[PDB]
Amino acid sequence: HHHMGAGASAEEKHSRELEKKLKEDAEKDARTVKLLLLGAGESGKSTIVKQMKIIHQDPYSLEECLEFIAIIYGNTLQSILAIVRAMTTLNIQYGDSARQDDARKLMHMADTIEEGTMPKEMSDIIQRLWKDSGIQACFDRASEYQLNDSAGYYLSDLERLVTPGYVPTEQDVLRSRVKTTGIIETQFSFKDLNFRMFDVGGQRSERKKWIHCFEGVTAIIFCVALSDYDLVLAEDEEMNRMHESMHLFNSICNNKWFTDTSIILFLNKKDLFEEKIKKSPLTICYPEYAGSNTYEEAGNYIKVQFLELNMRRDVKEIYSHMTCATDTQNVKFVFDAVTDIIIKENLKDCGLF
Ligand SMILES: Nc1nc2c(ncn2[C@@H]2O[C@H](COP(=O)(O)OP(=O)(O)O)[C@@H](O)[C@H]2O)c(=O)[nH]1
Repeated sequence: HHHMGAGASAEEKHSRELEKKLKEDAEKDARTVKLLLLGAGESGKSTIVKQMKIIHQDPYSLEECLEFIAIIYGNTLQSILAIVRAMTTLNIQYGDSARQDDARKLMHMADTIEEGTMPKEMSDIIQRLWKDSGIQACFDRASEYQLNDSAGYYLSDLERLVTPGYVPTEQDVLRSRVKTTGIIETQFSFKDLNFRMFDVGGQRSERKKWIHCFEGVTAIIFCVALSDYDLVLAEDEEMNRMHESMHLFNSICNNKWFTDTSIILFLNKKDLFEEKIKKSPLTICYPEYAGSNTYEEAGNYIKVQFLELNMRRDVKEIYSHMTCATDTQNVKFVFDAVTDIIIKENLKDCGLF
């Protein structure tokens, strides 16, 4: 009857009490889900993070959207530049000799102008170059050199991007690229769950092992660029880019970190692969490959090759998905599915009321 007084028990409980110690019961957050984003560089880790914001967080604001303009220009510049350098590297002829002096004037401008800026004289040079048949012949051969996968996407809409008062569309943002070595993080809610997602870069460089001691990691999301199978190695390294991604994934399953962690394979860039597979045989990456060179069988073949690297017999623990990170609708499906696997396999006791 008396709340501040008390009326229960019999000389068992005395002195001051600690139910405000049982406040750590409220600190019990099993609705917290930590995911590591691992994978080679340029495999789509950042893009996934961006998507998480677009889909579950509030999408990018107009102030944020405008902060990409400067990276989106650099991205475009860097891209045309890469093509132009490959004109000489692959020794490809300009469609119209006159376009050769534009390309010379570009090297000049690029080295002078302010990083992130796209002056009208530059974009005109770039717009012509793009329409040139030489550049286009060189563009189709992007596989023989280092080219942003977003190069085309941007150079196709270059005009739309230099019209004053330009606003980056969600896709544009999604297509941008900013190399980092450290860790990008993002926190968002979904399904009454707080998600903390960690994008871990510098895997081919440092390959830090402290990542293991990270506590509370529900699942590992490992990205692979499907469209990397095509890239020829001038490195002479034992394994091209596809087999390099495999060597990185091999040490993710090979590593016997015992905290309960599901691993999820994102075979990313399925859209670009769908274009490549018809032209470039999957035998380029796997010579033993007897199957046909089509999206279904080749994609599957690659998936297998990755799943087959599974060192520890992970009892119902290797999940995989063909993904297109820049495609929101797609990511919304894959992440729905991932969540559904998380909540079941790593389940807190069910509420049931
Ligand atoms: N077409 C296509 N482009 C993608 C996809 N994922 C990423 N990209 C682009 O590929 C480039 C490299 O991706 P990024 O996230 O920067 O790679 P990171 O180095 O792993 O962070 C960027 O220009 C992205 O816009 C994808 O699924 N499809």
